[PDB]
Amino acid sequence: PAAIGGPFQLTDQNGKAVTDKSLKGKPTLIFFGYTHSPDVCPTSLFEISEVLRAMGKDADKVNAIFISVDPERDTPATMKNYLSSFDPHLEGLSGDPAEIAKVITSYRVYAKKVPTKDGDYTMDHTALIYLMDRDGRFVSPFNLKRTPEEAAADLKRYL
Amino acid sequence: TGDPACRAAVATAQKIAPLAHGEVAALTMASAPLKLPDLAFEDADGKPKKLSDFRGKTLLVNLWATWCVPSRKEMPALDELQGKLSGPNFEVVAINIDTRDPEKPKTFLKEANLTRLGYFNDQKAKVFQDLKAIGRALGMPTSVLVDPQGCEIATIAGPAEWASEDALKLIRAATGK
Repeated sequence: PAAIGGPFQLTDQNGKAVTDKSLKGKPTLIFFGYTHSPDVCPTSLFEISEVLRAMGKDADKVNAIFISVDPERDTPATMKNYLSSFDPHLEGLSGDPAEIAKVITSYRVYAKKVPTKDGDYTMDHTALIYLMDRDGRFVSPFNLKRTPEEAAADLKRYL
Repeated sequence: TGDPACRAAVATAQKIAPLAHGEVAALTMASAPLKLPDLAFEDADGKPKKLSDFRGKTLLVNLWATWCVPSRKEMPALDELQGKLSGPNFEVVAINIDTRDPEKPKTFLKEANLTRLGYFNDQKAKVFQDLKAIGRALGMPTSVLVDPQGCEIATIAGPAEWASEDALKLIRAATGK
């Protein structure tokens, strides 16, 4: 019962099916967040984007997977418009509350609603990046507190 | 170990601290001396710029991006803040860090008639890397109020009503000389 990760079936920004099994065969970055406009922007998606950019053509040899923790507001359509400002290798995943809830359980993601006082809320979340191997097994968190060049060089070790 | 030249910036932070309320309540005043890294970027004409080119004036350094909605929401206030206080002693240095479609942020300013901010940019977004490394880029936008010595006076992660009288008062007090 103490292992990070589990099975899932979601839908990417292009309406295509992506699962934990389709993510096998490559080192895989899994991380969590939301698209819908907050008062302050989290930087995880942009930082991964910069790592992917630093990887050049090797960005193809890894999976970089962004999963909504806010299924009630995030759709493939919302993901797609949002992801268009970041590296095109990125994948943004959606689904009904039950499949997101199922992924949230397996990865032990903190995700709670935080009213933003202007009338809406922010989905406060685990900002951690999960490294999974070619078999979808948890390796470690992936460190972003370094230059995208140092992070990229790290990720190339698994290639 | 805090750079001794930035101790004067520390002193300013303690004086204007009572003005860090209301619209500028989310400002975290510097409590230790911090010399900013010499951010390297370009102006509208593609000439290389550094934070040290602006030595001698108090600065407001902002990092913005099109993908960051609140960063692009607060561009008018920063523009209104400029020209209201810009002069021999103050400038807003708003730096765009879009890495794709470099025409998109340029078009934003023109179509919104924001002409007092110029167009400083770093499509490498290394200026983002620079602030992140020293714990001053906790989110976007991020803004640092910088003294004539390149030393940190204060920092805010997120947007603010910069054209409000609450915002204006702290900057005016911070400013010198």
